[PDB]
Amino acid sequence: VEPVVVIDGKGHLVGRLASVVAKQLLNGQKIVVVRAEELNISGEFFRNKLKYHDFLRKATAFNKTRGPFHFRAPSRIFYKALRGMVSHKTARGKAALERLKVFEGIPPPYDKKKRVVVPQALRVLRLKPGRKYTTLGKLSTSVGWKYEDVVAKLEAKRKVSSAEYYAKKRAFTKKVASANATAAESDVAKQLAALGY
Amino acid sequence: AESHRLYVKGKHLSYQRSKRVNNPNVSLIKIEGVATPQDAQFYLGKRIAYVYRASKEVRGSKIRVMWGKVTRTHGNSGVVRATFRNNLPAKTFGASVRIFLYPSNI
Amino acid sequence: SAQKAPKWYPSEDVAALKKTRKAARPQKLRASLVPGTVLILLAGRFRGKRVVYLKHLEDNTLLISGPFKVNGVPLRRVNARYVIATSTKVSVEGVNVEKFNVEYFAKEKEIKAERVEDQKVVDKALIAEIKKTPLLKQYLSASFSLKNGDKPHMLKF
Amino acid sequence: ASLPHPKIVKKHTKKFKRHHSDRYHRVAENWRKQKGIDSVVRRRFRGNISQPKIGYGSNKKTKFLSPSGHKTFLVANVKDLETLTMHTKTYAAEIAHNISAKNRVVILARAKALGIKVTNPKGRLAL
RNA sequence: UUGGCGGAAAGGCCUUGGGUGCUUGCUGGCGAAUUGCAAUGUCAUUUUGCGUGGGGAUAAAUCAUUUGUAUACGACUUAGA
RNA sequence: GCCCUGAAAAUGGAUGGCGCUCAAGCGUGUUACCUAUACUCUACCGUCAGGGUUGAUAUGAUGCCCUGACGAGUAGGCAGGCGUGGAGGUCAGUGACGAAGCCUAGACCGUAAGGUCGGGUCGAACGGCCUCUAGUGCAGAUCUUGGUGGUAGUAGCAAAUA
RNA sequence: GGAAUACUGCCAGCUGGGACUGAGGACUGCGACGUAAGUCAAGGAUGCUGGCAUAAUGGUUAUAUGCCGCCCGUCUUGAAA
RNA sequence: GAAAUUGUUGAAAGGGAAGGGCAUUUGAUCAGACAUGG
Repeated sequence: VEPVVVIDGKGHLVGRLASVVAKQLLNGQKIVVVRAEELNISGEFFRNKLKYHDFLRKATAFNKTRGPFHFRAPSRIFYKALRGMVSHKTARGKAALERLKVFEGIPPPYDKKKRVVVPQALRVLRLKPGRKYTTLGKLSTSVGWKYEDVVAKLEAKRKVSSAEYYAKKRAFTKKVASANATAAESDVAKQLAALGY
Repeated sequence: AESHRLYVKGKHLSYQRSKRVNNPNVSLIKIEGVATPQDAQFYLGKRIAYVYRASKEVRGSKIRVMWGKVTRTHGNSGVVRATFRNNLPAKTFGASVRIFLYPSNI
Repeated sequence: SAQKAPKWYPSEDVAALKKTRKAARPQKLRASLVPGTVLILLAGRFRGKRVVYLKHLEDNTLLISGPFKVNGVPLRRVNARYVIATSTKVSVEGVNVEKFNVEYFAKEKEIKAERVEDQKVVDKALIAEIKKTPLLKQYLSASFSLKNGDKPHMLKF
Repeated sequence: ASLPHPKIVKKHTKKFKRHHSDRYHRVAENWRKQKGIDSVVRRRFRGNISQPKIGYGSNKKTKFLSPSGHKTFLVANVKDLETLTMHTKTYAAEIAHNISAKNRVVILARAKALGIKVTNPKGRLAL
């Protein structure tokens, strides 16, 4: 019910986000997830880092280059959670995946394109209050992800731009809701109200 | 007359199947806007079309259609079951499908 | 001989059927199909058109009008399973309609003069009724379609 | 041209080829029942070839009909042909592979006379 | 067409000025059938070969030969109008 | 009760995997939903059983017809059939105007063993039916004899002064 | 004090939507509705309409896609080993 | 003048075997019709 859906990764729980986003692909819907670095995992940071290290120990013994690949970027840590939830080795699998992109920060076209949240994967709705959790960006960095600051710099630059944009918007939506006021109470308006409009 | 559609959109998700055996004879469709088996009861018997392109023209057209119909609902979330004159190709798991408003017993 | 010959051979007598028990009883149309009722046609050449129902013919079909001058649909046969009955309804009191039946439509290119004159006879009266209600004409001239958002199983019509 | 018959139903139109006839040239497609002690085919594990068995038998009523609706009868010459004089709606003639080109024109003319269907006209047809 | 802004993958965004089509804001005059009671009836975007008229531009790499900072063979690195 | 300590092994790794923390965890309750070659109803194949019917009246009485039930299978028993060399009988069978044989992601019959046809190639003999007869049916036996591959343009073709 | 409702159960109570099937082939049977002649949903589908022709459709075959599928033969309690 | 095995031509597929099953897309190929006044 949209050609492409763009999800703000912020405040979302990896596995549950991964679950919904994967079903979306297998049902034909294009997805792009942005702001992967402000994704959460439940349970405090030491446990999650520890987990990532357990994953780090796995490599093909005779040639570490053919053994499992350890991707450190938040976007790509997420891509792993997702991939495991899709028969990625079948034709249909590869197709499902190709409908999906993940980004750290939110790089252009998407930056002027609406984003949605996924409630059933939203931490604040989901995690019980008091329960400790983890920021995906912080976790990545600690296991070697290089671009935390770069993406941080780029985001504030973006956010300045977005504010100005949103401020013009609001100002315009003032003029409309204003200049409307006259028509807002007019015979046509009363008619529309009779039919619920 | 920007819009001309007289069908509801649907997606072709799977054949009927257990965990390790599928049954190509029945197809599972998710109709847009339908969330409960109660809702989906409205669509039972309606006709569906899967609509595709080909290279060879036939009746001077490169569009082709596989017809079928919704036969019962499926599970608790509005998914519906469908049989087709042929049997949906399978590469089409994820493809759009069209669910008409006739036969109408409005 | 290439092959020995059968010792049997079946009868070439064709048998007659058993006296079948399936009497034709009349189709009783759903409550909302009531003459004068506006229909949305769902399929066929004039799918989308909103149309005035006039009469239930003896081959189960619905005699349909339009009116022609309103939306180009002529008097015509329509099948009841390919129609939605709206709740909107025009009076069909002063409309002839007696002559119209199965053999009227019988296939015996052109367009018969009778057809063209009956259209004007029936339409003039219908249009005269349609006009007493504001935006009805316009309504009927305009085609029906689903918009993003519409749910057939929910909508009233 | 033929009687009436119910819809001819095949039941299993695929061949039934010997197991592993696709694996070694040495092993001909002709059906052969696996006897091996461990054999997955003989034991019928999901996923392998079906084997022939009596449940696939054709409806007595439509069995042996060719799509035209007639049992075929093999036919060497005009005398043979004429055994189907009375049974035109029922049998159709197929002319032996070894009938000479000219003797075929004769069987053909006669069939025509008698209204008997020929299943392989265009025998050694000149033209 | 006047200004501007956008480098995270900006390749898009805002703006000024006229011109042109449409305008269902509203009131008229015509048209539609016979595609015959559903079935095939709106055209999308990719490549790629050709066709016309305009603007445009006018090289190199390989083999062979050669160096030994290189080399099992390929490969590498040099030189030659 | 849950949780924590007690709790040490060798390639990297397994609640099946992802991942899940008012659970996607633990105890309990309530509904709905998914799905076996099972159960219910129906068609068709076969097997077994029971029953009817050549009384004069065209073509199968080991037949035709009606009805109910049943179907897993190694070793193994029985049955009904498919196919081969030759033999008696018969179609006054097919054939140099093309026998047999061979080739053919061409056709048709049969659950199957198989049968049949077209086209191509070929050149001298051959087949159906009732019987008779066996030196009668292959994937295997480190089976026999022959023929052929991958290996591979590979190992190599460097002792004895040139 | 007089009710209602829930819960559970019964109706040879009335109705809507959807799906699969349509074996059989003159007549014999049991019934039903009729004052009647007749009618019928009563020992298995009919009726009306339409569509297809270098085609609708079916067989085969190749390939893709979903799911599934270990090497046969052998001896063995147990073999993909 | 078969098979194994081979050359050339044509068509097709091929991200650590290939082959098989049920099903259908797509391409190729093959059918069954048969008759009604002019």
